Amino acid sequence: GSFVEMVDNLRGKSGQGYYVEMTVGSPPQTLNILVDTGSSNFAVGAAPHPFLHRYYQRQLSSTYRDLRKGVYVPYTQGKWEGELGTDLVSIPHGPNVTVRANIAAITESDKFFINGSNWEGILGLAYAEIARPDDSLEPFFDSLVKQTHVPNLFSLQLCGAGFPLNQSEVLASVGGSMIIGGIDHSLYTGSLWYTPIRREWYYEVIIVRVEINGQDLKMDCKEYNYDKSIVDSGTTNLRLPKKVFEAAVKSIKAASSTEKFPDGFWLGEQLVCWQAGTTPWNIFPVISLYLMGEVTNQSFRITILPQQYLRPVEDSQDDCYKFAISQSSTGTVMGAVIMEGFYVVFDRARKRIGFAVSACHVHDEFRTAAVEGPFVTLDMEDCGYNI
Ligand SMILES: CN1C(=N)N[C@](CCC2CCCCC2)(C[C@H]2CCC[C@@H](Nc3ccc4ccccc4n3)C2)C1=O
Repeated sequence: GSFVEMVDNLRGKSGQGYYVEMTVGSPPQTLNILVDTGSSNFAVGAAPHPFLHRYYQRQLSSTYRDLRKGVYVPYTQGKWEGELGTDLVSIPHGPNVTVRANIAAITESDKFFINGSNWEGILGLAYAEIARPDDSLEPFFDSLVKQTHVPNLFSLQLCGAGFPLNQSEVLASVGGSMIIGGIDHSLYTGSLWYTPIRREWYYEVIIVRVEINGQDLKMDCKEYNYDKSIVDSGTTNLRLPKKVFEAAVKSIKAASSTEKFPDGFWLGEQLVCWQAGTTPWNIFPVISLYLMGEVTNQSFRITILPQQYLRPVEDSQDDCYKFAISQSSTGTVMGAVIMEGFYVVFDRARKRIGFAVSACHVHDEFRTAAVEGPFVTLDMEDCGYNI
């Protein structure tokens, strides 16, 4: 129902990440931790780094336990390396519990920390199957559920401001909510619609249809989930498989063809600027992603606006944006810019993910983001990719 203690416990933005305050060790060491549904390790800065003004100091914690095991985590953009151990962990604006959890003390990294992000570690909220070095390293959420009476569910409301936030504003602003163990009804409007979690590794889902202003992209639905489709708060953009990206960008260009944008804009590399307040939202299409429903042959859709997929960036008094839709070779990624339109319920207990219109989504007087259903959709299991 209502979880006032956890409402408004996030800060940050799509491009630098959304983080929650946590404490580690005895006496407690306060750290800001990025909320990542696209990984499964609780990994924190444990050595000086130019982008960190604080880090976890294992030698100062009386409850620290050394697992005498290293961990090496390469990813696309970079890597993080560290030392495994356990310690007592709490979330000050969370449930009133303290858990004994695994912690990867980061001793080396490349393109991991973000300059000016105000976070010092990440909270891998996905399943043990993708935890590093392997699935025996119990993720934080699994420890939390196992050691307390917290229900096996969390929900995220990521609030994009709709305009740039400077260094001081982003520190003073409310970035959203992470509700641990429940659903807070003040964070959304309309109904919650649930899609099944296909498999418990990433929060994997199945997209069954895509529309650009009601026009069906008309691709074989397997293409939408090649090689997977995931909900990931640790990725900025809506990332699409190569072929889907090329078809979607062609359709988005055609719908907005009253204005021509350079190639670098469509490549998500270059900003586009309009005189203050004149952004022509109306020329850009809405994008609808239909997701497999909980009922056989039934789907629902989530609709996003250009206010979600045009990411506000400071240039001048102009209103500037980056195109926050990009190509992927590792399947669809519903990143923070998509999550900003919705209140997202990671219902681990019922192996499903819920979507509802966010009470904090950015819109205009003419259009709103939407979560609607049901729609008759056949052979949805065929939309899932295999091998
Ligand atoms: C997609 N994504 C994600 N959701 N989590 C990770 C790890 C994925 C797991 C998946 C299971 C297997 C192991 C790896 C880590 C990022 C967390 C968010 C901050 C980002 N930091 C970055 C990213 C890019 C950067 C580029 C330039 C400079 C800094 C940067 N900092 C790094 C990732 O790559």
